[PDB]
Amino acid sequence: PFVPPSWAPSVFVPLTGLVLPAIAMATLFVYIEKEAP
Amino acid sequence: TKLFPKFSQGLAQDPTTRRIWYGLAMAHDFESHDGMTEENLYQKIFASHFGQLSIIFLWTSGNLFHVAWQGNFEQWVTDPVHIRPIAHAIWDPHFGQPAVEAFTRGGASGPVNISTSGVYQWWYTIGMRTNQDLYVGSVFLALVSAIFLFAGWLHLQPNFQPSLSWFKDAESRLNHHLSGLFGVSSLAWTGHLVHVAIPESRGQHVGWDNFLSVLPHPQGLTPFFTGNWAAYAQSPDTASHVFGTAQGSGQAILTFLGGFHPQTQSLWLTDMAHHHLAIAVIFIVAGHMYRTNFGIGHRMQAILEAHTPPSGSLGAGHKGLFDTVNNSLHFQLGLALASVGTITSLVAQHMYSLPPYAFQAIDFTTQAALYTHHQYIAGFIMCGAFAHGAIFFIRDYDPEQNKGNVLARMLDHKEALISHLSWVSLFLGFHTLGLYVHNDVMQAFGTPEKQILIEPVFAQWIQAAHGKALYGFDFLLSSKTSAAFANGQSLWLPGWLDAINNNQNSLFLTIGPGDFLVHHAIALGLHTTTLILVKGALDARGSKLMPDKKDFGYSFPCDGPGRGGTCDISAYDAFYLAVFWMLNTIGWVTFYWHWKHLTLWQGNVAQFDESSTYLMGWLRDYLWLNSSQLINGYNPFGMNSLSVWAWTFLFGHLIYATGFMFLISWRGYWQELIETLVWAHEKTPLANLVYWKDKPVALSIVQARLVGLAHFSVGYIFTYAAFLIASTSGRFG
Amino acid sequence: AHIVKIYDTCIGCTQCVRACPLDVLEMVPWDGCKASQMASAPRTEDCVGCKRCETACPTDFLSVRVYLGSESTRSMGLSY
Amino acid sequence: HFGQLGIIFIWLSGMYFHGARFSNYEAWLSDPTHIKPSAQVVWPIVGQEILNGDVGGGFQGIQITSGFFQLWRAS
Amino acid sequence: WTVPTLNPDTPSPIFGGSTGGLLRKAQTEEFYVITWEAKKEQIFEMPTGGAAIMRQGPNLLKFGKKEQCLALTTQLRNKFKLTPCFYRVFPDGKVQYLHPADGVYPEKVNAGRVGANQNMRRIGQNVNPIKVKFSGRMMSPAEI
Amino acid sequence: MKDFTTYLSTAPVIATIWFTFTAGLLIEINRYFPDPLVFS
Amino acid sequence: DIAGLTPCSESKAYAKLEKKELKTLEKRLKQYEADSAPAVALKATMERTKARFANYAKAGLLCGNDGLPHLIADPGLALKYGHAGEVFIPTFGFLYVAGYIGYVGRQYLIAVKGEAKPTDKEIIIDVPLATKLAWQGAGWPLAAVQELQRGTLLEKEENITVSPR
Amino acid sequence: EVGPKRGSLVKILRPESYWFNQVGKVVSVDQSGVRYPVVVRFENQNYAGVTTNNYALDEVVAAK
Ligand code: CLA
Ligand code: CLA
Ligand code: CLA
Ligand code: CLA
Ligand code: CLA
Ligand SMILES: CC1=C(/C=C/C(C)=C/C=C/C(C)=C/C=C/C=C(C)/C=C/C=C(C)/C=C/C2=C(C)CCCC2(C)C)C(C)(C)CCC1
Ligand code: SF4
Ligand code: SF4
Repeated sequence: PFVPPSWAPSVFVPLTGLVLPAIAMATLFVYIEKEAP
Repeated sequence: TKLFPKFSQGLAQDPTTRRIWYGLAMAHDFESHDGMTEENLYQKIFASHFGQLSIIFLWTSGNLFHVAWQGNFEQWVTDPVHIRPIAHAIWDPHFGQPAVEAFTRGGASGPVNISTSGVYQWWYTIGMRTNQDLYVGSVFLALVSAIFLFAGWLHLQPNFQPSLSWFKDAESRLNHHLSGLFGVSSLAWTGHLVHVAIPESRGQHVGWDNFLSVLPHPQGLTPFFTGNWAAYAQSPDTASHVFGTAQGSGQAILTFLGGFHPQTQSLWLTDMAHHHLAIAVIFIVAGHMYRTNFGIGHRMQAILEAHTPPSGSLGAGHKGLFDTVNNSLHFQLGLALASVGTITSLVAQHMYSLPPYAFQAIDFTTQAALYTHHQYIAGFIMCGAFAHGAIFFIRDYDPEQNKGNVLARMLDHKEALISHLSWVSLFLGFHTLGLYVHNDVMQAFGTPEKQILIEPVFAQWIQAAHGKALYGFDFLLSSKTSAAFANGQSLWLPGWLDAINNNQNSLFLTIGPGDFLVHHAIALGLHTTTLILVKGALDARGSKLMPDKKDFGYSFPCDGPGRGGTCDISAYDAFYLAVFWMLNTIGWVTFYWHWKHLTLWQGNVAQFDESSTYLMGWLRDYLWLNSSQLINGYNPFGMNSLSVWAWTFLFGHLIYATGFMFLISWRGYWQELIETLVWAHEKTPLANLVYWKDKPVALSIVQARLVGLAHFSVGYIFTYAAFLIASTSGRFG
Repeated sequence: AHIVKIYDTCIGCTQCVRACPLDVLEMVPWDGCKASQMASAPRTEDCVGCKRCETACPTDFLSVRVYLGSESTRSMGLSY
Repeated sequence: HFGQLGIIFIWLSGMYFHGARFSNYEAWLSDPTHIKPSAQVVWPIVGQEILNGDVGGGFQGIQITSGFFQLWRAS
Repeated sequence: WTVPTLNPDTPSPIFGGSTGGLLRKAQTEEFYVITWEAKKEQIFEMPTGGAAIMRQGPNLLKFGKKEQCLALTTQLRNKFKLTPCFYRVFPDGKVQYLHPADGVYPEKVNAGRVGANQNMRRIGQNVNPIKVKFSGRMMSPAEI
Repeated sequence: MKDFTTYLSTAPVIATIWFTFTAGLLIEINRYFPDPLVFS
Repeated sequence: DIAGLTPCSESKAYAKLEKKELKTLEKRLKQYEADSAPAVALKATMERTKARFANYAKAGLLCGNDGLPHLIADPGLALKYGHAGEVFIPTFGFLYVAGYIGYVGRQYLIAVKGEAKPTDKEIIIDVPLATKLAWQGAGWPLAAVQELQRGTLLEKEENITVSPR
Repeated sequence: EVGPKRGSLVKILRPESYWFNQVGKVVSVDQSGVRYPVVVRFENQNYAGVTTNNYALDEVVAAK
């Protein structure tokens, strides 16, 4: 029941190494630059 | 103005890039935030601790999950001697085919990393036998991580926020943590060993499905309630027992054999069961010492107030210290890091010489990594212990409320303390370096018999007191007629003496002149590092060169070029300089541990005995000799499984060298260089259409010291980690 | 903006005012010293934190003190 | 500048003198390809005489890399 | 003495120009103008680099930050014995005058000035940092 | 001559003579008593 | 013997070490003439090597498994078994010289503090005074102790500057 | 008539002074009621190179 599929690394490695960092950097860059009301 | 950081208006109004760097670096200094109150300070810290706890249990869950999913635990348990554990799988699209083949090993489906953390031996010892055992543990700890995270949220809510006085109830917290956190946890761990771990070591499966119908001992609790507690120590595992099987096994659940299991070369499980039962009773008892709502016990303030020597030798004594400790978090954190930092060293010292996990000794790479791992962490924690002691003096120390007590009197004779630490450091350095250089000159001129080799008689005399008969002192446990030898001759000496006199294990290794010199170098490291840290704390509040240093804080750049120059004058800078000496000290310790063990593991201890008395031997026979396989991980002909450590080895040298740039060249040079870059961008067509929102500036004076120290430390760690693992694993693994 | 404070040990030598490269300090009448004048810091918003004033003060310990504080375009000495 | 020139002459004089009195130059001229140039000799104290290596020509001394033997031959 | 009014049409020294001059800051935040009278044409050193010739009579220069204006003022006073004065000019057109704030250079004591940031105590009589803790912001004992 | 002897009394000149003497004594002792390791 | 060590005179490894060093010297010898300058120097070295190994054995040192002398530092073990000359006796030899140097320097420093310009007496040494103090330092342990008992060795706590605390 | 005599030696008691617990020579004592009338000179300079400083009446005591 626990064993993940044999293709899990193919999806999660690019996802956590290329995709989430891109969204995280965009989120952080916008946040720090945001001006107070 | 900018939103980030929300906790400091001074930073948010800064138009330069310093706002970004400083916002990150002051996030967790809650005392410096805008609008902070004492009560809000404690509630934030309480919430932060729940977050740390959740990360720890999630990190542990990830290790359990990946070993079960991608490791070879079930195969390793069958033949732990001749199988390398697997940490996790590799999916790197940058790999070439030779790399994919090189890292395929251990019968795995594809490329994998070999584990060095020893979790296999630990988990196997405590009763884990199958991948499903690890899967259930992983889900359980992921759930525990979630619960702590929820509790962190819960106790921030309006009706669940503890008051300020709740965090300052010292007597009640000590009673619970000693009896419940320590005592009951150790009692519960005894339950696991008696019910699960020990039976699994004797070939009997015990799980949640059948543990209520399995008797840990043939006589169930009759000896316990009748006082005949000796019945639990009868028929222990014999010397022929094969771990994990019922052949040669016994029945006892509590013993004091005192030695090593002959097959696994690790501590007996029945001794570790009786160990944890013993301290649990002591800790539960010790947790009934302090006052609470029931009218009995001590109040810690009364104890401190009493202990004033009648002769006035310690002045006011310990009067006023309860408020000094109970009101300052930096004082409490300094005591916590100092205590935990020392215990981390103790863990490293005792785990390599009294290996508690089955088949841990034969895994040389694991033993090397575990000792180095915890000694470097202990070193960092000790530096932090003194840093927060220095922060206490600046921020929390109140001279009026500590008038004449022990703490105040430490500042009275701080010059005497620092002067004597200075003398000891100079004495050890002069004579330790001098003897090494003398021995080097003798070796260079071809007269090895002219060198100064001092026998460690004092340390060899201690080993005699413990039963090591090699030196012929015939002292205490080394003499068969002493009362000490006789009394323990029926409980643990037969096992202890057998192990200490076995020269193939690391229990009280034989020492000689080579160990004399290295130990005195270690003392130099401890004393000098203490000197730097102690000066940084005692001089934190002021000095002749800066009488009012307290008014500037713990960390400031300098007081300018006046009065001769004041670079690195803050207490923050004393810690910064002390980190270098800490790395140097722990480096000497870990080189000494590693080289003395490599020669033992190869059987040629004579190399260390002969080559360790001069510094060319270390450079030649340890660093240069053992780098041969590391730097051949990849070469113009191909690569092998060590190419990752070869790559990481150079990776460390690069980060280390990059740190020199931030430490040698200082800000003024770089700020003027950045000003031409600002000019160039504005005048460049097609690029001045784009523009920045934060004005570029050079790193600050203080920032570059931290950034330089971070690169220095990281390169330090990664270089030796790659060499330590590669030299040990390739040689034997 | 940095913080600059003048303490009552000032002897009115005027050296701090001459040293300052941003005209942050000035001398004002006083009755607490022989010179009958004291240093003043009316324009600290222009202070950059060089501490040339502290280098120039003869009194021991200093009578003028600079505490580096919040940064800005003026205090960071930027021309861009 | 005269002081700097005077110092160089002492230094140059020492190099020529040590070639005359503490060198194997004459032996080197006969067998240049097998004899190692040497123009410094150490005293036998505290066991430092091991630095007087076997350089050829029945001579013991420190091998020099300053190229003075080649310069002298050319002149 | 009355506050001088800046004359934007004042002639400027004979200077070829350099790359060390004003940047985009002058167009968005502020810049500084220094003016003085010259007895005779003479060569002086620009704080931005290079040499310029001052015309006889009024002269005017524009600089990127205050320290540059007061650096030129020191040169003109010490060597050429002149009496320059400079302003702060904002992009909206407002002009702020300073140095000399009251017409007399700050080194010379003048009646009418009000002491600022003066503590009637010594450095050694400040309170301990613990007594100014949790005051809403990082505060030194000297501030209170 | 008074000034010249004053020059010889300067710190660098004294140290050179003193250490030249001190070194010479140690060198000469080891020339006549080579390889001392134990008082004996 | 002590700590498992054995006398170097009875040590097999110690004897073998001497042969190795002499063999190395002999190998270089046979490439020279009988009485040439290099040969004489090599023979002199061999004589010192033989003398050195005889002296250390005659001194009754202890050799380890490495076959190299080891020194005994505990005063009780040294005096018990006649190893006082390794560390114990040289300990009091050094302290006498170290105290001599330090005491002489302290006497000179006190002497010039009374002069009008002490600083000029430190860069420019008063050689006549220094030689006078150099000879009187031979009795420093006696003079040092008497100062301690009379209470003039240490300054008063009230006459020493210290930082704020 | 106020303060120690000119040329006499006094011991400094200002903890923040470079010459705390040290002896200096009194140069002059102001009689105008200023905050720090006593002027003291020292034979050893402080970190800034100064050898003179002003002290209040209660910050200086006679040698011993
Ligand atoms: C975990 C992080 C990570 C991952 C998963 C990758 C993955 C990859 N890198 Mg690496 N790389 C990384 C980090 C990473 N890199 C970092 C940190 C650096 C800097 C040190 C580099 C520097 C680097 C270089 C310099 C190069 C690579 C290249 C590659 C490729 C090698 C395999 C190949 O033959 O691709 C072949 C690739 C393809 C057949 C195409 C794959 C898909 C493309 C790239 C994107 C498609 C997008 C799609 C059409 C639209 C958007 C979809 C999206 C919204 C879901 C592969 C795509 C090589 C390459 O080919 O890059 C292009 C290459 O030259 N990387
Ligand atoms: C029985 C009741 C009880 C219990 C179980 C706890 C438990 C805890 N409290 Mg405490 N607490 C209590 C009552 C209790 N408290 C009461 C009554 C009060 C009010 C007065 C408080 C007030 C309080 C505060 C204010 C805080 C805590 C915190 C904590 C946590 C400390 C961190 C931790 O996990 O250390 C675990 C420590 C150990 C298991 C022992 C460590 C020392 C041993 C000797 C190390 C070596 C052991 C062994 C060899 C290691 C094996 C390792 C393995 C890999 C093989 C912990 C969960 C802190 C926290 O984190 O809160 C979230 C915190 O901030 N408590
Ligand atoms: C449990 C222990 C503990 C706790 C609760 C704290 C808490 C605190 N410490 Mg203390 N400290 C500790 C341990 C602890 N410390 C230790 C072990 C040390 C010794 C190393 C120190 C040394 C220390 C100093 C010197 C200072 C503090 C300060 C602080 C305060 C601010 C922290 C901050 O803003 O960080 C912000 C965090 C950062 C800027 C980044 C931290 C990470 C560093 C730079 C290393 C990063 C390495 C990186 C991950 C490697 C990447 C590798 C690559 C290959 C990928 C805060 C109250 C500061 C303070 O204000 O005190 C009053 C302060 O001056 N601490
Ligand atoms: C190999 C590098 C090295 C060395 C040898 C030293 C040596 C020393 N450091 Mg330093 N240090 C280093 C690196 C080093 N440090 C680094 C990288 C840092 C980080 C910035 C520091 C930061 C630091 C601090 C913060 C402190 C020290 C201190 C010390 C002293 C410790 C006590 C001691 O050993 O006394 C014995 C002395 C020595 C071993 C020094 C070398 C002596 C030589 C061999 C004498 C040769 C004389 C001979 C006649 C030849 C002269 C020739 C010449 C005339 C041409 C000592 C002077 C502490 C100190 O000063 O304590 C009093 C101290 O507080 N160090
Ligand atoms: C630096 C500390 C130190 C240490 C760890 C030792 C260690 C040792 N000494 Mg040594 N000793 C030292 C300093 C030290 N000594 C000093 C400074 C002196 C005075 C100069 C002596 C004088 C001395 C004598 C006279 C004797 C020893 C002996 C011993 C051994 C056993 C007794 C002992 O001292 O127990 C541990 C040490 C201490 C607690 C420190 C104080 C030790 C005192 C001074 C001597 C105790 C002697 C003891 C009563 C002898 C009883 C008979 C014995 C066979 C059991 C042991 C190897 C004995 C020996 O040779 O045994 C084989 C012996 O007879 N020592
Ligand atoms: C500066 C400061 C600080 C800090 C501090 C520190 C950081 C410290 C540390 C410290 C340390 C880190 C210490 C340690 C110690 C230890 C000890 C003291 C030990 C002991 C031991 C013993 C006593 C033992 C004994 C024995 C033996 C040897 C054998 C057998 C068994 C027995 C047990 C008998 C604080 C926070 C307070 C605050 C204020 C300031
Ligand atoms: S602060 Fe110092 S330099 Fe300025 S007037 Fe006062 S005494 Fe003179
Ligand atoms: S720190 Fe610099 S700018 Fe500020 S008052 Fe002092 S001299 Fe003037």
